[PDB]
Amino acid sequence: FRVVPSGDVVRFPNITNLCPFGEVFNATKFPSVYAWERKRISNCVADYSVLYNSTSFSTFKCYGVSATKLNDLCFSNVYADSFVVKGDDVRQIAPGQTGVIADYNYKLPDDFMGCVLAWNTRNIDATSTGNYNYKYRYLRHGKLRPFERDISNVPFSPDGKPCTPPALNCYWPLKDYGFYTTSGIGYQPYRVVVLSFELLNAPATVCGPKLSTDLIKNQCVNFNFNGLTGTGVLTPSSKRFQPFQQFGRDVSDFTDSVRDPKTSEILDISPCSFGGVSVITPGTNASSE
Amino acid sequence: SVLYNSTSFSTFKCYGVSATKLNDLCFSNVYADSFVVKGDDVRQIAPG
Amino acid sequence: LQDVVNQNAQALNTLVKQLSSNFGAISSVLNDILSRLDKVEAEVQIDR
Amino acid sequence: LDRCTTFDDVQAPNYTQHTSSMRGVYYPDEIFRSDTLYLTQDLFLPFYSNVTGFHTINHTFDNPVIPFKDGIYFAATEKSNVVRGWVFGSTMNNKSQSVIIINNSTNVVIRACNFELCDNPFFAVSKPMGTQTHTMIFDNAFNCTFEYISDAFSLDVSEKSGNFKHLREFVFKNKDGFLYVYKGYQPIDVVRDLPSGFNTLKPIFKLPLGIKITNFRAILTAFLPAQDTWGTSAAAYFVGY
Ligand SMILES: *[C@@H]1O[C@H](CO[C@@H]2O[C@@H](C)[C@@H](O)[C@@H](O)[C@@H]2O)[C@@H](O[C@@H]2O[C@H](CO)[C@@H](O[C@@H]3O[C@H](CO[C@H]4O[C@H](CO)[C@@H](O)[C@H](O)[C@@H]4O)[C@@H](O)[C@H](O)[C@@H]3O)[C@H](O)[C@H]2NC(C)=O)[C@H](O)[C@H]1NC(C)=O
Ligand SMILES: *[C@@H]1O[C@H](CO[C@@H]2O[C@@H](C)[C@@H](O)[C@@H](O)[C@@H]2O)[C@@H](O[C@@H]2O[C@H](CO)[C@@H](O[C@@H]3O[C@H](CO[C@H]4O[C@H](CO)[C@@H](O)[C@H](O)[C@@H]4O)[C@@H](O)[C@H](O)[C@@H]3O)[C@H](O)[C@H]2NC(C)=O)[C@H](O)[C@H]1NC(C)=O
Ligand SMILES: *[C@@H]1O[C@H](CO[C@@H]2O[C@@H](C)[C@@H](O)[C@@H](O)[C@@H]2O)[C@@H](O[C@@H]2O[C@H](CO)[C@@H](O[C@@H]3O[C@H](CO)[C@@H](O)[C@H](O)[C@@H]3O)[C@H](O)[C@H]2NC(C)=O)[C@H](O)[C@H]1NC(C)=O
Ligand SMILES: *[C@@H]1O[C@H](CO[C@@H]2O[C@@H](C)[C@@H](O)[C@@H](O)[C@@H]2O)[C@@H](O[C@@H]2O[C@H](CO)[C@@H](O[C@@H]3O[C@H](CO)[C@@H](O)[C@H](O)[C@@H]3O)[C@H](O)[C@H]2NC(C)=O)[C@H](O)[C@H]1NC(C)=O
Ligand SMILES: *[C@@H]1O[C@H](CO)[C@@H](O[C@@H]2O[C@H](CO)[C@@H](O[C@@H]3O[C@H](CO)[C@@H](O)[C@H](O)[C@@H]3O)[C@H](O)[C@H]2NC(C)=O)[C@H](O)[C@H]1NC(C)=O
Ligand SMILES: *[C@@H]1O[C@H](CO)[C@@H](O[C@@H]2O[C@H](CO)[C@@H](O[C@@H]3O[C@H](CO)[C@@H](O)[C@H](O)[C@@H]3O)[C@H](O)[C@H]2NC(C)=O)[C@H](O)[C@H]1NC(C)=O
Ligand SMILES: *[C@@H]1O[C@H](CO[C@@H]2O[C@@H](C)[C@@H](O)[C@@H](O)[C@@H]2O)[C@@H](O[C@@H]2O[C@H](CO)[C@@H](O)[C@H](O)[C@H]2NC(C)=O)[C@H](O)[C@H]1NC(C)=O
Ligand SMILES: *[C@@H]1O[C@H](CO[C@@H]2O[C@@H](C)[C@@H](O)[C@@H](O)[C@@H]2O)[C@@H](O[C@@H]2O[C@H](CO)[C@@H](O)[C@H](O)[C@H]2NC(C)=O)[C@H](O)[C@H]1NC(C)=O
Ligand SMILES: *[C@@H]1O[C@H](CO)[C@@H](O[C@@H]2O[C@H](CO)[C@@H](O)[C@H](O)[C@H]2NC(C)=O)[C@H](O)[C@H]1NC(C)=O
Ligand SMILES: *[C@@H]1O[C@H](CO)[C@@H](O[C@@H]2O[C@H](CO)[C@@H](O)[C@H](O)[C@H]2NC(C)=O)[C@H](O)[C@H]1NC(C)=O
Ligand SMILES: CCCCC/C=C\C/C=C\CCCCCCCC(=O)O
Ligand SMILES: *[C@@H]1O[C@H](CO)[C@@H](O)[C@H](O)[C@H]1NC(C)=O
Repeated sequence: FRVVPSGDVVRFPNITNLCPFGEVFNATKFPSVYAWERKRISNCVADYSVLYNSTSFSTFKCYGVSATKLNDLCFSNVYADSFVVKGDDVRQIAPGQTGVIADYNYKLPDDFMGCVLAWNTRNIDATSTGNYNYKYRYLRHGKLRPFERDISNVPFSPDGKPCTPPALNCYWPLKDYGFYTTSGIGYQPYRVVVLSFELLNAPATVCGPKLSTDLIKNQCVNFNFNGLTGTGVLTPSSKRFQPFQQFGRDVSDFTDSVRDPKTSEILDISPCSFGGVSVITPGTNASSE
Repeated sequence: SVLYNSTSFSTFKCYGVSATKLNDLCFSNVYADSFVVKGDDVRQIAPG
Repeated sequence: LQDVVNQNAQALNTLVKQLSSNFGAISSVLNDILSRLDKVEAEVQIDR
Repeated sequence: LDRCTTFDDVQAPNYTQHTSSMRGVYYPDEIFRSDTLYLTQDLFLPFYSNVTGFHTINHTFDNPVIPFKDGIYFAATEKSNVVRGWVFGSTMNNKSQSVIIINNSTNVVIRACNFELCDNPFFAVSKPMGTQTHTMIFDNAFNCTFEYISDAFSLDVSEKSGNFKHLREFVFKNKDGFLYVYKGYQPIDVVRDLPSGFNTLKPIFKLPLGIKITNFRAILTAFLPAQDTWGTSAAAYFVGY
């Protein structure tokens, strides 16, 4: 027996502030890649269309989610990583890459979930005489693990023993970018922001722009809870979730329980179709009843 | 890695092997082909 | 007779429990896949 | 003192051997489940594993540098709040970044910096007055990248007599630039051992430090009767891999 939904329910958390797009993408100063910086994002609305009037990105790529779904989701643990690299090095900020940047400065995990954005900043980061304030590491003993930082400055020796700079076979491990106004595109400065998050597994405080509706219970409806969409019937539940739990699953891995993001009440979710049906006929050429 | 101090590549793509495994392997019959093209033609050096 | 009854019940319950297998997809939950991915990308996982 | 200090005469530590017993289980994810069995592979403490025990009593003050390997289970049996926190790092000096996680009797403080760590970090408590006097964890700090301070509270620092009453259990993991911390608590009335039993731990911290962790050290409390004299009180803690 088949039942079709007759309602729509959208429940998102109470959020009023816009996400700090200006403070992140329009900051006055950016760090060096070897000392990349991490910031936490929470309790804001991710309405990125506001950037359409002021910003333009040469690189934008997402992993683990489709770019056309971003407006309908909520994001759990949102971090933004900022740094500056060379034009030729932007290709190295991606899973499964090799090179100096990917090996010794900044690495992404194999199962990365998030987005990478990069844009050219020759006007503000390059000078006619040359800007040398940005640096990167080019000598190290072993490669970096994902999302690992190394800001030490110790003389490097291939033998891997303590050293003194002026001595032979002794090198300072950091090197300077040289950014000139007349450089080719491959040697121009680029600002890079990497956003990382998790989806549909835990509480979230960062959500896209969507109108939240009222709760309909004891009825077959379409529902969207913090970006998880489905069809079913919602009923009050006797389960008791922990503060760090948002969803509940049964033995078949079907999401069967959910906490309401606005009232915090637990609700059970049940399918709409249920029941066996049989048809008895005397034969079509005898009758159509 | 000795190239990290002097060279910079705008295009680098590998087929049949992962870039992160290169340091662990040995290679059987190694040939290098060199030539010069236009900037717009670099995209044409790829299978298919 | 008890063995017959138990065998039938176990077969049905195993069928129900096998719904949590990934089968090489990113997830075994249809709603999660249809909430994260667009039609083209979701089709591959759903086919698996 | 206001600078790093080393206790004059301290007995060398001979680490004791014990076994865990179905200890160190934690919630693997954030999904709710009930009345079921769930099979999962993860970094766990195998049942009946060998664990190493360190003690503070008389002139014994055990706080060496212990390797981290792939994460640890850390248990503390105490009655007067002797163990106060940990320092995690790689070189344990100012040549690399380290993270300090402490409870200083008023707040919980987590700080990642280039610390000039003292080889003998401790809190100071006066036996007669029974109040916290000095903090001597580090001499200098710079290039700080992460900081967190909790809400204020009050902690009973005074010494106590009797049997160990509190067992506090922690699990520490390091993955993809995150330090995972799980916590659990249990009342006890043991004399001297690691109690046997079962108790699940809950997630309390996922710190985005992005540092390399290979060594760690415990931060203890010294009950000095007066200046130039140091006292230890009684407490124990155990480590497993
Ligand atoms: C999207 O952004 C545009 C452009 O914003 C401006 O330019 C960018 C680069 C930044 O510097 C911003 O700070 C600037 O505001 C916005 O349009 C502008 O809006 C402002 C504020 O209302 C307008 O400024 C007023 O415009 C009137 C006079 O305009 C006349 O003269 C100007 C030359 O000065 C000429 O460009 C314009 O066509 C008119 O002929 C008047 O009320 C007052 O004096 C003041 O100057 C400004 O004119 C707008 N510019 C344009 C090109 O329309 C949008 O508001 C913004 N959109 C959203 C949705 O936020
Ligand atoms: C990686 O490559 C760098 C740079 O190599 C130099 O530049 C490139 C473009 C080529 O032209 C190379 O041939 C050049 O050597 C190497 O660092 C350089 O090493 C050389 C050799 O030891 C250094 O030359 C010596 O440096 C001393 C004086 O330096 C002082 O003055 C210079 C003025 O330019 C200044 O840059 C520097 O900071 C000092 O103030 C002295 O012993 C002697 O006279 C001689 O000049 C040179 O200084 C180094 N350059 C830099 C920028 O550090 C690395 O050795 C190489 N690494 C590895 C691992 O091979
Ligand atoms: C980092 O910290 C060290 C001190 O740390 C100690 O030594 C390390 C090598 C490790 O073994 C650590 O575990 C250990 O705690 C600082 O070393 C400092 O060096 C300077 C000289 O470069 C010393 O200056 C001298 O200090 C005394 C002052 O009375 C006199 O000998 C001299 O007059 C002179 O001033 C300084 O004492 C020394 N500090 C010590 C030994 O504690 C190092 O400077 C520091 N680095 C940074 C960047 O802060
Ligand atoms: C437990 O630790 C807290 C937190 O203090 C932090 O950790 C300490 C170990 C030191 O490194 C502190 O610098 C660090 O902030 C202590 O409470 C905090 O104490 C600090 C001073 O140490 C207070 O900051 C000062 O406050 C006023 C201005 O507001 C001025 O005196 C100074 O300019 C300075 O800013 C701080 O407000 C206070 N609380 C918080 C929430 O930061 C606490 O005292 C300590 N307890 C014990 C028993 O040691
Ligand atoms: C980690 O800490 C170290 C040590 O404090 C920092 O290095 C120090 O950085 C300062 C600021 O750039 C340097 O001072 C500057 O040096 C030159 C002149 O010598 C010039 O740029 C400025 O006028 C200013 O004086 C300082 O020399 C340097 N110290 C050492 C020993 O190298 C380092 O920046 C910190 N790292 C991070 C990632 O924050
Ligand atoms: C429980 O017992 C096991 C052995 O049954 C202990 O593991 C052993 O720990 C020692 C000391 O760390 C290891 O030796 C050291 O290992 C590395 C090189 O592998 C390095 O630090 C030193 O050079 C030294 O060789 C030893 O390999 C290791 N054995 C095994 C089989 O893992 C374990 O530490 C004990 N548990 C506790 C909590 O002490
Ligand atoms: C999230 O917000 C809801 C709705 O708040 C009300 O409506 C908003 C549009 C705005 O006008 C608010 O000021 C209103 O209060 C909260 O639901 C209310 O909760 C209060 C708690 O005292 C209760 O008295 C009201 O009856 C609730 N309103 C409705 C319509 O049910 C909800 O508490 C907020 N959740 C969190 C976690 O803050
Ligand atoms: C690539 O070679 C050029 C020059 O070509 C020859 O090879 C050099 C290694 C060196 O022997 C040159 O004299 C040869 O002509 C190098 O560029 C020049 O290198 C010389 C070295 O003596 C130096 O004096 C010049 O200043 C360099 N000129 C420029 C414009 O950089 C270049 O360094 C070689 N690249 C590498 C990675 O070794
Ligand atoms: C980023 O912030 C800077 C600094 O506020 C903005 O630069 C201003 O640009 C306007 C014209 O658009 C000038 O009149 C101002 O003098 C500039 N500076 C300040 C301090 O007002 C810049 O527009 C911002 N970028 C975006 C995309 O919003
Ligand atoms: C720690 O110090 C205590 C005393 O404070 C020691 O206990 C005494 O030990 C001696 C020597 O064996 C006995 O003769 C006494 O009877 C003990 N006194 C008490 C009150 O028990 C203890 O041995 C020291 N060592 C340890 C490991 O605790
Ligand atoms: C002269 C050619 C030598 C033959 C090479 C042999 C086998 C193939 C394996 C590795 C080649 C690596 C190519 C250079 C990578 C530079 C990476 C970067 O700078 O981003
Ligand atoms: C070392 O072992 C002895 C017994 O062999 C024990 O009495 C002593 O307490 C141990 N060390 C310390 C520091 O307690």
